[PDB]
Amino acid sequence: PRRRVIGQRKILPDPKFGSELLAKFVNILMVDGKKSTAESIVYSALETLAQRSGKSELEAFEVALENVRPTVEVKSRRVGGSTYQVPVEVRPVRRNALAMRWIVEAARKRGDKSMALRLANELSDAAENKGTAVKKREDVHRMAEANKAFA
Amino acid sequence: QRIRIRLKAFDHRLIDQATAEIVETAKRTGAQVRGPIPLPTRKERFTVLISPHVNKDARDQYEIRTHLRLVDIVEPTEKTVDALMRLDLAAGVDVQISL
Amino acid sequence: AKQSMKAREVKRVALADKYFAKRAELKAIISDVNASDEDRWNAVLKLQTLPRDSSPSRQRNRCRQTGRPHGFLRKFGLSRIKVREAAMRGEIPGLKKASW
Amino acid sequence: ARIAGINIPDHKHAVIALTSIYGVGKTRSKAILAAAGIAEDVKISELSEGQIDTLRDEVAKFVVEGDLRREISMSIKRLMDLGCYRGLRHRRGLPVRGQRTKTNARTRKGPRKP
Amino acid sequence: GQKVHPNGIRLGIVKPWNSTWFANTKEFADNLDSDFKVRQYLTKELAKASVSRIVIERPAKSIRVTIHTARPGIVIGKKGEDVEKLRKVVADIAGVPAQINIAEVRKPELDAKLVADSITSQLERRVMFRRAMKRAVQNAMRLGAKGIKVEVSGRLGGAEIARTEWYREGRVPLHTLRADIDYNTSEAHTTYGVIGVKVWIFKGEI
Amino acid sequence: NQYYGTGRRKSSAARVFIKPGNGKIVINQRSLEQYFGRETARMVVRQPLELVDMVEKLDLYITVKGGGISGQAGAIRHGITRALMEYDESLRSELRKAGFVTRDARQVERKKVGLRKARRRPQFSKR
Amino acid sequence: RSLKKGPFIDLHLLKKVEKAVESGDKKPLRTWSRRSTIFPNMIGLTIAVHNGRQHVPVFVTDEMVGHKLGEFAPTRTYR
RNA sequence: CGGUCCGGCCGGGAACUCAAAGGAGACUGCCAGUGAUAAACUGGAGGAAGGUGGGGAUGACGUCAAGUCAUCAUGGCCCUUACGACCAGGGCUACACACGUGCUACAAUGGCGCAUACAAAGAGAAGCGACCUCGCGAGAGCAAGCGGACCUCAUAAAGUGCGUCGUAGUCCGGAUUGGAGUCUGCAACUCGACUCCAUGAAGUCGGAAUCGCUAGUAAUCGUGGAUCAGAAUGCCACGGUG
Ligand SMILES: [Mg+2]
Ligand SMILES: [Mg+2]
Ligand SMILES: [Mg+2]
Ligand SMILES: [Mg+2]
Ligand SMILES: [Mg+2]
Ligand SMILES: [Mg+2]
Ligand SMILES: [Mg+2]
Ligand SMILES: [Mg+2]
Repeated sequence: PRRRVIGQRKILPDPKFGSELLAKFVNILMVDGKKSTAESIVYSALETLAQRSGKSELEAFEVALENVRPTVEVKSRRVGGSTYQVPVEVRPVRRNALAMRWIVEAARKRGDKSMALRLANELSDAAENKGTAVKKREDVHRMAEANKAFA
Repeated sequence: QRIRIRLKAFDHRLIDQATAEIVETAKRTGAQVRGPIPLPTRKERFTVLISPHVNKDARDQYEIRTHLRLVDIVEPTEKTVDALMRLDLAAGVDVQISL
Repeated sequence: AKQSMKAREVKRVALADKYFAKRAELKAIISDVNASDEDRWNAVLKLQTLPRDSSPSRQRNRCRQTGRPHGFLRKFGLSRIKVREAAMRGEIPGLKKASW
Repeated sequence: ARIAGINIPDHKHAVIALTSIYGVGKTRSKAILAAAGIAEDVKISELSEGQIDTLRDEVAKFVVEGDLRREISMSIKRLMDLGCYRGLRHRRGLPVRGQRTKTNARTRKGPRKP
Repeated sequence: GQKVHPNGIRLGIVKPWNSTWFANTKEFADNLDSDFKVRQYLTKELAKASVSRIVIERPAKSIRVTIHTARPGIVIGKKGEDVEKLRKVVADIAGVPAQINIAEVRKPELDAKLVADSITSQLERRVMFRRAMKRAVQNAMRLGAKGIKVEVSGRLGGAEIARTEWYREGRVPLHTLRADIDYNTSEAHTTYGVIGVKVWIFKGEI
Repeated sequence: NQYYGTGRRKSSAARVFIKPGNGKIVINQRSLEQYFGRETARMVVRQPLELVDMVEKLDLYITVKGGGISGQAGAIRHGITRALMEYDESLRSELRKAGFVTRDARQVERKKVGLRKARRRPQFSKR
Repeated sequence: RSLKKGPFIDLHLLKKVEKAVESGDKKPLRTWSRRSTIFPNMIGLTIAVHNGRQHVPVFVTDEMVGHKLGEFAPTRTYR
């Protein structure tokens, strides 16, 4: 990325609802190149989330995602021997990618019986904004408002 | 019955040139000629250490390609059998006669 | 390798075809027949009296020019160094540097 | 529940409950339930006293618990008094089966000290 | 750094093999040792006979040795006097019957092995290495070589600190596989050690 | 006469035959559902029969050798599209836009000497 | 450890065990045969088994039967 | 298409998959924007492929008196009834420790049981060794085919379907050790691999610090080979998912 200016790989949509955003989500959850078992966990979590939150499977994901989605983040920069944290406005594409990544990571750090149950209860916590994933957006916010002078 | 000729050689532009001789000699002296059938090449690969001592990642990778040709001659005419028997083929080509 | 080490191999080949190729194989197949002699054979005892170097398993594959006991390749009867040297001179037929 | 060697097997499935006995692993537990005519996927609940004693009589055939413990200890002590390589290694608390001691022999040696 | 053998890398591209016979895994090792043993005999015997290349092919159960030489008269002898004595012992070494062919090397100053052996035999006569190299380069260039490179390594002139010295004239494109590069080695066994001679001769592309 | 199209991906090779009438799919003398246990692999072969309409319009006799689940399913997808252009040729424009005409040239990279895998370099140690 | 088809014993040592029974117990039997299996006809004898440098004398007991002679002769000195 | 033991299996068919020899094709060639009307870059069309399309081989003059006199060769030096040579047993496998490279884990994206779909690339006559039979098994006996697109190694495993365990040092994990064996080999004590039964360590995700990898890559999952009587978690190579 020094000289070469690359774009972004367009991935195939979700085989269930035709959503490109869900295809990014299944891939983020995916481990050891096991896509079959990765979408199985995402769909079982969405089936248990929509049923226990009042249908709208795509919309129930979006409510949980709107709360974890960050607006600003810090960028590490060493000017004169000292490391300054410069607050930078995150692009809409990465806004969703960070939101999805923290949901998967917070569900992995849970103590529930299954990953489908861990994911569903993490999306339920995010929809009401009271979990590990929403606190990661909260910590990122406190870090940005602090270094607001070096913007 | 049928005369099966199996040809083996390490050089490709020598096996199908010696095969061209067998096919032309048999079809000219009047015989039914099936093939030249190009059977799969057996690639024996060899990886050797390039340094006399130590330097494990530094290596030489070689291969020996064993080319296979099948020439089936249906008609065993005396004019064909005698013409193929007194044929001068490339010294580096192995010929297998199957009755 | 040493001249004596090369000589030790010649002795190991000479003894291998003398005994363990036409005589010791007959008493080893005999020490395996369940149908005949289950206690009184002495074949396991008479295999010991035969020279040690007569066993083919006692022979070591060495570079046919240098005598090197390591880096041997059965296809050429040579070690990796002498395989490369002959390969580069075009002395190994059909052999060239491969890529895929 | 109480089978042979004083131990009290839990209210889990029959095959895993029988493995609690020292001297009965996966194979013995499967063979014991097959000879007594009891299912492997059945719990201790419903398994009446008439089904427990028939398993107790079945498990009594092989040396288990304290009876097996002294049998293993006697064979270790036999090698030790014998003065063999195997016995000298049980006496020196080092790997008996031939394993390397230059590095990695921590199971037999115990945790390291500087 | 380290360079790829110029002859080895060009095998199949623009350079031919010195052994063209076919054999299975069974007799391949036995044939290769027999090839070494026949080359060893002939190189020793025809050392003064300017042998540049030896080609060995095996037609069925026979051996066909093609001795490339700049001096065919000394190799052949008095109406086949020397060919007969060589064939008789080549047949003994190989086991199978022998046939010896003699290929003439026209311009030996354009043959890498004959240039390398010439520099080597000169170094052993106590000739100056720079003179031996300059003459090899000049002779090849005047006879139509598109380029030439001659290297001499180790204890040059009997010096305690060994040096690697080289003379180059013309074009020597070692990276072009299409390029006819004739490369060969020779070792000068001097009173102060071994001096290695490496010769590269560019003859044109295709 | 049968409308034919060859399709391939990775080490897989699929042959596709088109005959009008019905919505039948026979893969290696087996059903579409019987052969592929994954619904994602079932949908990619249904993809060429979306832009170009078919419910009960044409039948397909297919056979595939080599590769794996997505390799075989990807190979058939390319074959149907080649058998569809064999039938009309004006369907090219719709097939290009979706990216089904393109043979996916992505093959597994060779293991290299001194490397653990094709690119995975063994762990470096400074001291 | 070995196939049940005959335990192993060296002929030179086997004949030395036979000569020690009929002629009566002598001084330690000097043998390098560490590979030989201990037979019941050895119980009571003193077999001087090599360790690489010296011949370790071992008094053969009933429990030593089946084991190898080299098990009672330590090869490496560790202190 | 004709005939069915429903097996390409047999007549046949040379269509297709494939095999392997020859040939075409991609050059910023076309269009548009940017750019000194240049080089070039960016985007688009067509195209299987687009800007060295992917991967490899290929390593300039030289640098480090860098590595190798133990592959071999070789100047000088040194031993030459010994620094040579033969043999048996031992050692290279020792074990208070320290570091480097790996394998297997700590589990439900998982363990186990049954059922089941899809590879690629190799090896083979002093060899690969089917089927049948015996043994829980490693194996053993008997014995076809095949110097091989024919026969054999050889059932790919991940995956999918159903059932079970239900966050527990556990139906996780397998170390260690006891008992009994299998095979190769004159010979498995030191010091082989594998099986059966029993045992069930540490480990519940690793401090400071640190490594690889930019796409069919990483990650994960099996498969083969060289060496080799036997002895792979190493190395070399192969495809699956991704
Ligand atoms: Mg010597
Ligand atoms: Mg050996
Ligand atoms: Mg137990
Ligand atoms: Mg081609
Ligand atoms: Mg280049
Ligand atoms: Mg130095
Ligand atoms: Mg387990
Ligand atoms: Mg890169």
